[PDB]
Amino acid sequence: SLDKAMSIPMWVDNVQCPKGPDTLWQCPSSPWEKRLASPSEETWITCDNKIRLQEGPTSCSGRVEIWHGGSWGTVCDDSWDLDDAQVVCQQLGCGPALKAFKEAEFGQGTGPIWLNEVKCKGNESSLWDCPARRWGHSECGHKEDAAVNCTD
Amino acid sequence: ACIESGQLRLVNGGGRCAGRVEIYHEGSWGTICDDSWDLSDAHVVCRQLGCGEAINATGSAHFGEGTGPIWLDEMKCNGKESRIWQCHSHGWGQQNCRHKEDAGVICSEFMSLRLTSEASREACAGRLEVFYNGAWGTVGKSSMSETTVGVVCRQLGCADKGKINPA
Ligand SMILES: [Ca+2]
Ligand SMILES: [Ca+2]
Ligand SMILES: [Ca+2]
Ligand SMILES: [Ca+2]
Ligand SMILES: [Ca+2]
Repeated sequence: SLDKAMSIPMWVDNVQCPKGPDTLWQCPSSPWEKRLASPSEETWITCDNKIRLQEGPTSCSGRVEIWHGGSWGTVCDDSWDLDDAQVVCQQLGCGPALKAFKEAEFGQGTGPIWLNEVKCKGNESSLWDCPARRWGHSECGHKEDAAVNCTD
Repeated sequence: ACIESGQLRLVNGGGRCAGRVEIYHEGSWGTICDDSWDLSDAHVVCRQLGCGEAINATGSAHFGEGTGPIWLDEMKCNGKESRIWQCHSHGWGQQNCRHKEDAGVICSEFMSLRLTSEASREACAGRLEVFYNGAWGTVGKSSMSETTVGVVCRQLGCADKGKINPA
């Protein structure tokens, strides 16, 4: 737990969820309480990474998969370059990309494809922040899914 | 006494020997997918046109964009076939590619011309260059009619008339 905190009451405790609630408010639990919060009882959760590399013999390398709209998606081969590949492995913390591959030679695609024509200056933080055609509507074939490798 | 079936045209190239590949089937002209395409796959098409051998193969619709429906997809060819029809194909109308990715060839007989004097690759007052088999060369000064000068200017488009410069 991060040391820096604002002393504020713990509203609820002992939250128990069924299978597949849309939101926490569907999970039954104990009644609301305004009790003072001990530092240990506060919860910090770290969701998984937004982007992940799949089907690569090395764990760090593979096809580029992005969690968008609740589902994992890939990136098309259009206008893909080495400088674009710098951003993706900057997220992972891996070393700079040694080479970029295209036309799904690395593996056949999966999931609904989200991004296309990705245009990254090379110093941008995230591909989501990068300017590119968003929210699908890319109609790229799954044989056009992209993949890269980067230094460990 | 038959006009035979199917024709092979090279469009948008500036010459008969270089152009985006278009194949005639039925009453429509269609393009070839760029996937599984290489210079070995381009030897047959350059031979059937009579131009000769291929020096490059272009993909990703760099040469141009084709509007016609794709006739053949995923061609693997030995490179010694008389016509593209003997090369292996997935099947007629098996369009899995798209107009975003298109295939073209550059044969050997395609030629181009330009004048370059200095600090400017295109300048209509300078030495003449010819382009054969991907190489740049000039023509001899000896035995050139003034009419030949005129056609040079007309081809590039500097003026209706030109005069030989000995210097
Ligand atoms: Ca492509
Ligand atoms: Ca780019
Ligand atoms: Ca392709
Ligand atoms: Ca082939
Ligand atoms: Ca295909």
